[PDB]
Amino acid sequence: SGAIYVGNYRVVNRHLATHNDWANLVWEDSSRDLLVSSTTAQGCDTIARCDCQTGVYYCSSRRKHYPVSFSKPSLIFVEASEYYPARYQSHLMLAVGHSEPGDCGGILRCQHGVVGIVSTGGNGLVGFADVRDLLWLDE
Ligand SMILES: COc1ccc(S(C)(=O)=O)cc1NC(=O)N1CCC[C@H](C(N)=O)C1
Ligand SMILES: [Zn+2]
Repeated sequence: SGAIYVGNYRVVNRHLATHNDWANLVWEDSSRDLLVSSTTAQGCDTIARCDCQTGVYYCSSRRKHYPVSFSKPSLIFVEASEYYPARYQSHLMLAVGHSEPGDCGGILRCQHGVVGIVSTGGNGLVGFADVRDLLWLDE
């Protein structure tokens, strides 16, 4: 679990969005596993606007932060789950690191701010949904 809070927006994994997120929907994209909902309270997370390929992510299944080197956002094949059929997920960045399904939502950050959130994983792999291209999150 986990979300990004910026301006009057809440960014979460689409597969973990609540009834309240859908009732206050701003934008969603199944191909990216992202959903954005509106908030009444102001948020203070900063979104990175950069091309960093290194950062630190929060891993809730270990209660720890780990440094990672990750690939540039791309279309990556993701096996079927209870949430989606087998498909290419877009804007996904992979790295070597520990992740379990419940780790989705953990923030990936570089020195410029929030890069994305955990969205996929594998055996010794962790995948992050990029949010740096969503320029409208800042206006
Ligand atoms: C952090 O997630 C995992 C971590 C580890 C593994 S495993 C035990 O196969 O190594 C599997 C996963 N599960 C995972 O990638 N997804 C399930 C939830 C929806 C995700 C999506 N964006 O399509 C896909
Ligand atoms: Zn950066």
